[PDB]
Amino acid sequence: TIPHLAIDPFSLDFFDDPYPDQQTLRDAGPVVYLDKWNVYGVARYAEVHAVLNDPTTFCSSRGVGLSDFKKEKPWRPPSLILEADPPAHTRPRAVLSKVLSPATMKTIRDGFAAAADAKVDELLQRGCIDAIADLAEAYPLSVFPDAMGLKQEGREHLLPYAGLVFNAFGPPNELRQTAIERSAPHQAYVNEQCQRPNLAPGGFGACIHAFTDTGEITPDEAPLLVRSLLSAGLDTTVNGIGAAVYCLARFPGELQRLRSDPTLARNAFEEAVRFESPVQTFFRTTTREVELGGAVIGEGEKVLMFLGSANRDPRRWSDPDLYDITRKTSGHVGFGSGVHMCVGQLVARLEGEVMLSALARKVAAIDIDGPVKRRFNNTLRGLESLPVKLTPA
Ligand code: HEM
Ligand SMILES: CC(C)c1ccc(C(=O)O)cc1
Ligand SMILES: [Cl-]
Repeated sequence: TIPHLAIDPFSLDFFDDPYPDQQTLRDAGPVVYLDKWNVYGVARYAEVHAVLNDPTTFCSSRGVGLSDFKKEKPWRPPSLILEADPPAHTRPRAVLSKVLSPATMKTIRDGFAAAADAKVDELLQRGCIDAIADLAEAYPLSVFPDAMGLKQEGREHLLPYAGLVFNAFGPPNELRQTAIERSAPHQAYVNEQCQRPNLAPGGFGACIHAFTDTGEITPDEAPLLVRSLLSAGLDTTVNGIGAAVYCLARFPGELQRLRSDPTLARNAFEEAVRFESPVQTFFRTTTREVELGGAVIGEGEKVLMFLGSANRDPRRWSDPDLYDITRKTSGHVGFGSGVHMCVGQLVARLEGEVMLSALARKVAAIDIDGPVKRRFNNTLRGLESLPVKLTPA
């Protein structure tokens, strides 16, 4: 009853152009079986959303990568939030929610905005730039490590560690095994910075440690929660901002609408997250035999959710393949959905908003003027290089 497909969603062919294969996956049925990796797949919005919103049946504690923690050793100690189920999930989630709250956003907004304005001003002096290295990477590197309260030394390890984390959610292909074999220095750096004495007062890291006396988390849990922000908090935003700039470069009409109303910046970033979905795929593991879209899935089975596909499903979205900065984006799953829905989403949106605001007010045109190069990662979608010419407004 379940169709079997030979599509490898972790192949370079797929990463290069995933959209046709995603339609094939959606149109094959609500649930498919991927023979390449012996996992179930769901690529339609309705089933992805259903799976995300049933954490009892579709759990995270057995890993959200291909590997089943009940069968294999996790490459690093499990995340206390991403790779936990309720009730263990609930208090660490509450702490990170309070750390990355509205009040915190109010304390960092002016600084994030100033840095975004300054970066765009710098880039306009250069005119011809790489929108990845010089903007999508450079801007979050100029604000997030500082907001964490990291020392200056060693920050070159942050993006490699993130690449490793997102590759490690994948199957044991070359991308994954190469990342892990090179991992030791990046892990050593990240783990050390997670300790209380290495995190500057007033930062996100110190704030997590400060919550260790409320009864929500203990002191021994705090380093792993800092590790969650150092895993998830930088490379995601790099690919989100890169997505938005790439979208504005490819859809000049939308850049012109954004210029005419810079208060569209937050939605323009949100629509970039829907349209490119920086985080493409994640797994769950079934805790029982379950019926999903008329198909029966056995206990202890890995289920691959195609978030990018769900965000392009014409069953849910009108003109899904258009970038539309006045689209009603609510309901997209680019930040997940349900109890694990991105706890850093206010930081992500703040970065994206103030950068797109700066572009809207300072830039008249973004023209690609060189070869675009894609970055291949088992979980992350984005570019390696995006040469553009920026015309000042
Ligand atoms: C555009 C940028 C981002 C995207 C697309 C993104 C995407 C996601 C998604 C899809 C999930 C759900 C995972 C799941 O259901 O298993 C998630 C969770 C999470 N994200 Fe984000 N994220 C972004 C930025 C950030 C930032 C900036 C931070 C931290 C400062 C962050 C920290 C986390 C953490 C800690 C979780 C786990 C939450 C939980 O399990 O309850 N993310 N993110
Ligand atoms: C979903 C993605 C952004 C993510 C990656 C790692 C962690 C963690 O290490 O807890 C959390 C979320
Ligand atoms: Cl680690």
